Amino acid sequence: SSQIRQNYSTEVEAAVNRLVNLYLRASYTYLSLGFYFDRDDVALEGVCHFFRELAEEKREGAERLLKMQNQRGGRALFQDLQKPSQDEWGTTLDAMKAAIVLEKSLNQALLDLHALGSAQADPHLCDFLESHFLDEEVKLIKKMGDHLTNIQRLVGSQAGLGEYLFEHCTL
Amino acid sequence: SSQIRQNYSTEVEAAVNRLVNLYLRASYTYLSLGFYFDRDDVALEGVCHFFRELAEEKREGAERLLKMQNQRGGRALFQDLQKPSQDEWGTTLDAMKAAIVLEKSLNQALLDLHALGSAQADPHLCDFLESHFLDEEVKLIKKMGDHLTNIQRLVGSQAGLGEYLFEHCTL
Amino acid sequence: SSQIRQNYSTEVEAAVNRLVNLYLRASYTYLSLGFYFDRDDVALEGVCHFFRELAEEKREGAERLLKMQNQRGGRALFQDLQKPSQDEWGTTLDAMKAAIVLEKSLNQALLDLHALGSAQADPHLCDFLESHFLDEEVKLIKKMGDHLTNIQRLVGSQAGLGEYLFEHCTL
Amino acid sequence: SSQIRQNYSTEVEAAVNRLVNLYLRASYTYLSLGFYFDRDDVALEGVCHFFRELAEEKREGAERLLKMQNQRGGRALFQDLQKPSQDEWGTTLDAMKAAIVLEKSLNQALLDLHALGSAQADPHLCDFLESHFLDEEVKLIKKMGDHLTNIQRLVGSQAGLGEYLFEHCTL
Repeated sequence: SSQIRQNYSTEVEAAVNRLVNLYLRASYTYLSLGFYFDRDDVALEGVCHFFRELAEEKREGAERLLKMQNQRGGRALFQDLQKPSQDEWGTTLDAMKAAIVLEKSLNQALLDLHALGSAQADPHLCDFLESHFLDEEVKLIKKMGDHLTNIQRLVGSQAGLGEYLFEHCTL
Repeated sequence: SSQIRQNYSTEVEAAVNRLVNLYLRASYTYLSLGFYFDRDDVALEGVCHFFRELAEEKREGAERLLKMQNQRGGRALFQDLQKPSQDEWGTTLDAMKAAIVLEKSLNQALLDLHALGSAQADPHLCDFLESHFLDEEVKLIKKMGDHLTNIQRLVGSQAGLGEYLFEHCTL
Repeated sequence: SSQIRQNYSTEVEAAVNRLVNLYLRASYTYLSLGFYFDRDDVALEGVCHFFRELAEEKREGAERLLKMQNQRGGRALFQDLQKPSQDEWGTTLDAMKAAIVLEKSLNQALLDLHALGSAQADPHLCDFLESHFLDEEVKLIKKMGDHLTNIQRLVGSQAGLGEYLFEHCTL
Repeated sequence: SSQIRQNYSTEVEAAVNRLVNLYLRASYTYLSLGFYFDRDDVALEGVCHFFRELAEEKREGAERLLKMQNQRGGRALFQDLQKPSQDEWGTTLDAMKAAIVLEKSLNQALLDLHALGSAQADPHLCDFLESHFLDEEVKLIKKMGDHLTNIQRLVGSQAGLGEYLFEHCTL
């Protein structure tokens, strides 16, 4: 029961529970990515740190959604967390491509829930996503795109390596 | 006259004036609640403080709306402030039930004005309410619901009292 | 591949991966317990905090095991995380009984892996568990047993309540 | 003579003296590695520092074992220290491969002495090795494996170099 629920549709409540699952699955995927890069035969500790930090950010996003579900009077429901899609993640370029696909999927789930909230005339839900999630995703996807371009630059060629070093070491 | 008004409907202007009245009436109701709990034959000073703080928060909400009305070029109009609905407020449980009814009514008035602003394509009004009022109301109603559950727990039974004390004194 | 693996059996490697699953499932169970107690119709915020802290401790235990798996040259493998066994957790007493069952199961899994490590003459694994997990579990189970006794004391009777308050408020 | 010896086998005493020899031989090997990298025709001062630090760590391990031998009432006996196996150590990759072989040999000698101590029911010896040597060796061998992977990455190819620089300079 709840004595607080007001203007909070059953459709939003259930979509919030699905989005918590998506963010906890993404956290799990980033935990697997992180520990893969800590393998002695892979040994890229900054790439491990990058993904382990993202694991923490996705768990915190799930926790914020769960706090909001209770603030609105909905009821958290948990489902199983699917294991990540790979057991080994390839090169840094493979891993960063998998990470941008994952973030694009989270961003589309946020936009779909925003559209539901707008259809349901739920401005608290719409502002919650705008304030705490939509720009976080735009900023992260921009960073990951910049990283993809620099990984390819570096692995690709002499001119690319040189251009990267000039930026990093002179400018 | 105004030389600043732009995209601000007469419908929103008048609804903002009505909402100022509602928030100043709510402030008045909480002033009455506060002083009732300060009576020597009632004597629950933390309950008096809880409501007197809410009186101040509702007056500040009215003042923010009035500042916004002038920022947009509308004209504040004041109406009489109806006296509160009761002269004596019963138990803490009665008073907290009356407070959650009052907040639900303020929250629905905010949602109604947001819907008007959206219909009028007034995004400054819609963001103003989202930023300064809708989450304040969700947070307060969640707190008041938590309080209702704990008041009933405590007044209700042995097991309830014990469970409350374990949470408060051990955890 | 690994060029570091030494004295680390495939049996231990696989049992470490199963134990990571058990600790991440326990973290998930405590996340569900935590948010249940944050419901407005339950509203025991110290009980929510108690379980949310335990969610964090169990995730950190899984992360320590995963770091160890890579330190030894084994390979992390993740499986799906089963959803928790309940969607609603009852009273504080129900929840604390479920938590002690969960910890007893983690403790027996630690003792089983210690016995495997001893059988495999793997003293690094055995000391790792002794140093970082076995006394943490004994201490937590002792605390949870103390809590069960005090919850029952408090919910049970006049004499019990009084005895608890004397300890908390005079001594 | 000793008036303190208790539960300390002649087999452990003699194996501790052999292990002191092994650790002082390893210190000697790392002193030779260090000064080879300080040659003007080799000139890799960070590699010289890496090995000179390991020379100091292995001498300190021998000193800890000798303190323990006297704490237990055994008698230190020293043997000649064989010169290191090479006079010149090749590339950084050659040297790091020689260092991981050396550490694996020290780790197996520790595991063999732990097994002797366990067979002799000498828990003080077994805990001494667990506490002060077995995890130090696991951690060092993990670091050396990470280093081998990064040396090969860097010397091997364009893509490898680029991937290393992205990790070091962007992440």
